[PDB]
Amino acid sequence: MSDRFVIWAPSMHNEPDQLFALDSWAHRYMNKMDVVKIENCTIGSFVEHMDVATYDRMCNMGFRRSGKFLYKVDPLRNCCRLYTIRTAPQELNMTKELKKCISRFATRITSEDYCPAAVASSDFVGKIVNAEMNSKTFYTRFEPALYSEEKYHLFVKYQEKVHQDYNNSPKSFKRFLCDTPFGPEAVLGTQESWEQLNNWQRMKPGEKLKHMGPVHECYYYEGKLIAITVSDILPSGISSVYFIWDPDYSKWSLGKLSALRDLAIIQRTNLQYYYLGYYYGAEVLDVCHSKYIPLKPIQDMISRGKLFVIGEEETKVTKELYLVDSETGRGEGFPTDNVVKYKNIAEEIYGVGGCAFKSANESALELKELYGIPYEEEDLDTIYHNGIPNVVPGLLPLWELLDIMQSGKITDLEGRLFLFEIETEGIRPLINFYSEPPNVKKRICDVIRLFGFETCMKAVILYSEQ
Repeated sequence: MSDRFVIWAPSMHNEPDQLFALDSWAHRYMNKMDVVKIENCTIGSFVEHMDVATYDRMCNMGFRRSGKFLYKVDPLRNCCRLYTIRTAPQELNMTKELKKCISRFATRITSEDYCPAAVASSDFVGKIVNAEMNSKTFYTRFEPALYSEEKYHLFVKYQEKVHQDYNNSPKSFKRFLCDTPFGPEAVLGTQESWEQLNNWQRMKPGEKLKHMGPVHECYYYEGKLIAITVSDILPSGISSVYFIWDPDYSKWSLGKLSALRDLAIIQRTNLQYYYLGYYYGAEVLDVCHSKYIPLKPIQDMISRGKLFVIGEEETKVTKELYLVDSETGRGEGFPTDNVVKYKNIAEEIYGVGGCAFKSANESALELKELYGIPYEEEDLDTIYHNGIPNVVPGLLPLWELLDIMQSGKITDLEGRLFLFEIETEGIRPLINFYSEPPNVKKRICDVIRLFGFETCMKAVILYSEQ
């Protein structure tokens, strides 16, 4: 039925300071601009089926999904960096640009008969809700992420007049915002769970929200469709896929209004977090730890789209940091009061002199020579010049992968992992990792390095040789 993670073998995809992750690299390559160029490149996997608990985990590993494509950015080599951000309704610093946004929303959707019922000065949920229930002109409908003409036509308009994007077809809209790697129950649900989500303003703290999975939230004003939020509703909260709005309603700040509404929906449905990616008392994911760190101390760096690795700097590390497989993607945080202050140690691992590289290459040599897995030395010289790189922040470091081979842990996949060579009959159990051919071991390594050993134990890997 669902707990199986059914995925195509992962790979580097084409395109699904300011451009350098570390000042190390920028300093030695700008005055020398013309000789290099920098990829735009995702790493990821086409997912045929996954449940939403697993995607919740992948989310908190810093993955996002575009349609059925589960992916992340190489935070070291790519021209731009993606940050996974989570916020809760209560950590939202209610600035006034937000308070103004909410306030004009309220007056536009309400009448003149009534006005804010002694609501608190920054209770954005209370104003948002009670304005909406005392409104005759504005509402929203949560519905299944399914194609329709009205939705596509608004999408096209938003794409053209807000992104100068004339590359639209229904097929392309379908693939991006209606195709999902989830099963039919998570997509279509039941009338009763749709009816409860659409009554989220009437939900109280006892209640547990029943619909989990992808949704389209349609905004209607005076019977006209003016925005669509595409969102994944997960056990821990809401992950934001995309937001479409009509250019005509630009002076509504529908971008900001949607985010607050999403958070008010988080609160009233007794869910926990709102996940932005796509970039306050927010928290940003350190992917080298797979934990969150409070945002404001290191806005110093997302400001400049820069790669950061939180550390204490008691020594200068000599290896990429150790990821605990039970702990990855669980959204743990760092400790609150540390005797040390946290420094960003990314240059000592991943910069020009960085330790990660020869440690990777020494392991690739043992990976190939001792276990017959085709890894080879990369980046000995710089990182700017096939497949997933040996060193990628947030992927399992090779020295650690190598310990799975050498300890025998790798054989734990024997009897749990399945392989689907798509030109053969069909699925076959993994019976002897070491007796598999090299390009199969490599794929298994890649899934391990990317989605983690636990998830790989419930994986079915689709591949075609040659």
